[PDB]
Amino acid sequence: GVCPKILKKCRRDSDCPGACICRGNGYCG
Repeated sequence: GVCPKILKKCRRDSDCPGACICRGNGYCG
């Protein structure tokens, strides 16, 4: 897997695609 280079908002890791996790700014990384 891999996390895409997008700026996607999130509440938690379940909102984030591929291997992305939710970061402290409220976006996937």
